[PDB]
Amino acid sequence: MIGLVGKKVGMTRIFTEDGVSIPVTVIEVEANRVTQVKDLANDGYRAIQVTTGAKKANRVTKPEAGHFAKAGVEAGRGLWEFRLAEGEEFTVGQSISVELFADVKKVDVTGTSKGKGFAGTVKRWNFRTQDATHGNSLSHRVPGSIGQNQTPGKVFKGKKMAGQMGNERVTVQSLDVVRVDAERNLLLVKGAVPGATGSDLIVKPAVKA
Amino acid sequence: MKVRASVKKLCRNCKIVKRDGVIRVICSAEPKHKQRQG
Amino acid sequence: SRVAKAPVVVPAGVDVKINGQVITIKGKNGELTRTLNDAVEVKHADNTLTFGPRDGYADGWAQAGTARALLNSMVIGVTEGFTKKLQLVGVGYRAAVKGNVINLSLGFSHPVDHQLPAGITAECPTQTEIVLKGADKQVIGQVAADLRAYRRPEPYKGKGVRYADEVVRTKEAKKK
Amino acid sequence: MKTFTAKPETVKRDWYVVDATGKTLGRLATELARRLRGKHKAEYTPHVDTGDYIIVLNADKVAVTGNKRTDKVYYHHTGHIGGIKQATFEEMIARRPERVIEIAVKGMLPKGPLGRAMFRKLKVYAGNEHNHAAQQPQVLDI
RNA sequence: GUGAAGAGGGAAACAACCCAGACCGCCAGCUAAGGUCCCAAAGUCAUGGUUAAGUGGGAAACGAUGUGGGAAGGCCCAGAC
RNA sequence: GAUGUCGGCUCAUCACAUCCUGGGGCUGAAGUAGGUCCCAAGGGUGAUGCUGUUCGCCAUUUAAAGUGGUACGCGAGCUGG
RNA sequence: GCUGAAAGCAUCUAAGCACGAAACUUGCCCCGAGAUGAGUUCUCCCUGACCCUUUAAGGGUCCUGAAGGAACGUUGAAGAC
Repeated sequence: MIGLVGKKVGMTRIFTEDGVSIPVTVIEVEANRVTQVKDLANDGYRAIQVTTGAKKANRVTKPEAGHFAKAGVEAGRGLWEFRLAEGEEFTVGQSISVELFADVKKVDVTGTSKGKGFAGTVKRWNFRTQDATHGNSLSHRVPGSIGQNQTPGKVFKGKKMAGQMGNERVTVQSLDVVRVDAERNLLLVKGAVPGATGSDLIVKPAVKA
Repeated sequence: MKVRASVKKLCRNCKIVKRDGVIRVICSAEPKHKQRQG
Repeated sequence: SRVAKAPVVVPAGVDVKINGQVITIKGKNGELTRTLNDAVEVKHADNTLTFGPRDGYADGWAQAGTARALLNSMVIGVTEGFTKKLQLVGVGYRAAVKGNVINLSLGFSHPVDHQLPAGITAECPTQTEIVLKGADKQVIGQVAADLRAYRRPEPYKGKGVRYADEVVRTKEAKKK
Repeated sequence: MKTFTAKPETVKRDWYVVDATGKTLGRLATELARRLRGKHKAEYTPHVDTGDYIIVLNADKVAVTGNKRTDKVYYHHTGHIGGIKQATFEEMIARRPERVIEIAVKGMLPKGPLGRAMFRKLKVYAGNEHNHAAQQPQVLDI
């Protein structure tokens, strides 16, 4: 079933009457406007393309402006597609807002995790460090061996090594929906979601449930 | 089931059958007479 | 081969359709049909059918015998059908038919419900008997086997679903 | 005098459409390969592609003898150490029916850039509808 | 006997195995061992059989109503299995 | 005219003759728990006292604490008992 | 296991039809059209003259310079560059 695009506002807590503190992520879900509808006849698959937010009129290019003008919607900060289930049907220019999640109870949140930059093996793959003392010679956080010997004679593909960590697409599944707040355009989910404050999140009803 | 290189009729109620390229002995009187060759 | 030598007698009220390989039988019990092997002659004659091999088909006699047996079972199918009887042995074991579904209480923590296929009907005279009726011999045998598989007769008291005409052959543990 | 050599800029190639339903896989792939390479032309030259374009229809109806429909296995390795993957002939026909014909013919074609250029002229389809009516392919019986 | 101190062709590759001993040139022909569906030159050759495991294309004692050929015995229309 | 050795550490990867979990046949299988064989390599598969030890013996765990190959895997990665 | 002959019977198998495991293919997550087999969809931009010969997917001059991009600057929960 289709999802929505919001932004990570931050984290807080919700106190319940029986004395439980729920950590929540606050997701601001403004209305998403349908910009294009794909169908089997023309595109080969069924999907809707949406936009949300706002963009500076002098910062939106002529091709994007023309694409928005065909749908008759104001420019947003991006475009996202959601695949369409069999029963679902939408029309170009229609607004979809946060009460879509009114009775969902579990969501799948996708965002871009924070970038850690170039990371060593100890941090990136939880490699164990070698001895801090007892003779160790300049080899305290180094990876150790990386292969066997003549018989393979190479390093195997997929070897765990140091490199870029984070700053990639991550999904967290089956988060409790704590509060759907229609007139505030707020979605409150329980737990942490990928990304930094102010980043874009895609929220979808949980597929595993 | 006995899995053996040499399967044989252990009594008179035992029957040698070939099921999908496997010589098997199915007895109708004693369950511990079941054999497959392999 | 030789089983195939004996023709199958068509009684009155049952008629035969032959389309080369696919043959259909009609009767008071319903529609039975199958496609025979590519290596068997079937020929309707005076109230009988006869079976024989083609040419250039090795082991056409074995297929002829198989086809003869299947057709003979079809004939007894559309007339008076076939019946299978099951017995439930063991304390608390019970059965009941609700239309197309048999409900079995076989000592599990969950109910057991079996969905009968198209041409099979069931009825329980008592709560520990099951009687199946149908035209297809293979299908009724398959249904009886499926019912038996839920709780196979165990060899120490004979408890479980079993065919009415079945010998269980229990045993003792060590002594006493 | 020197023997004739085909000139790549003056070779004339025709379009043929073959129907694969019921044909034995290898015995069809052999004829396909020899006509893709050009060995049927008297102008055959080993270093220039003088073959024809072939359209193959009904790739999922190709036939194998014996027990190969469930016993012929297609191996390939992904490049990772886990690596080795396999699919039977039935599984390949169910997933990508075109590739059984494609890899049979590719195995029967010469190796190197010319062999790949030759393979480029084979067009395999699962149905019996192709998109190359503008090329006016002639019917070929194999 | 060959290699060593011998190239060429075959055995996928493969001193020492099979065929065969390179004076030089030829965009001529016949053969050897090995081959003749495609990679890859030449039989999708002809006739008669066998095999159904991809046997062919790795492995023994031993095991089995897997089939094809002999060769001879029983039991049987007074009725055999 | 040099292919660094046992053990530890770090990092592994494959085989299956399977230690655990999964499926099944037989049992001298009532149940619980076992014995034995067949299928199965997806994942998992201890911390210590002693000793340079691998191993082993002990002490406590664990669903289990598998067997092997990889220059007795790994010193242009560490140690150097 | 069902039905079932070869082999009047038996037989899960030869024809035919059911079940059946963490293994296999999917289902879940991520990369992914340099998939040279380089795919698809939507939107935006540019519709002026002349000259030469070697004649053609030819060159050269004048006018023109779009949509976009880059560069520079202020920077970032992006980053070795």
